[PDB]
Amino acid sequence: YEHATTMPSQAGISYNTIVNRAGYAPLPISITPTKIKLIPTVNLEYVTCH
Amino acid sequence: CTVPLAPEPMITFGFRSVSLKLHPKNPTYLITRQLADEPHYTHELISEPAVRN
Amino acid sequence: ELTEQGSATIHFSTANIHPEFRLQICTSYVTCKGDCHPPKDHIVTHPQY
Repeated sequence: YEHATTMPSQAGISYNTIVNRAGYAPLPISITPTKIKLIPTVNLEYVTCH
Repeated sequence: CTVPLAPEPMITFGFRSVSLKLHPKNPTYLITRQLADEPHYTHELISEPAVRN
Repeated sequence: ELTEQGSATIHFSTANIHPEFRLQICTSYVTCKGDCHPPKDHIVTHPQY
């Protein structure tokens, strides 16, 4: 059963929802994001010092 | 006599449709027919991986 | 089987999206009214009831 939703990009806060199939019992879905990284593609050119 | 046994087909369901992924080890007949007054049967020899809708 | 003041549960099968039928129970007719919903499977492995 294809179910699409949307979650805000904010850590710590639990995000709750359910899935209502039209003649069955509602299926609850919970997603709590903990740590959301962002890792760029990093390319060393040179180092320097004294 | 001991006869071989083909791999399990991978059946995907749709609205009034059945798809079949078929990976045979050695050549294998797929024989289908409808359970109505016109059976429309299909006797085919499948030797390669093939999808049949 | 009927008790004195209990409630009897039956199972039925339908094609109706708004089924409504008179249920005969041994003398009398009771009206059963509701709204059915589409099932979850496209292709099943038993014939139609």
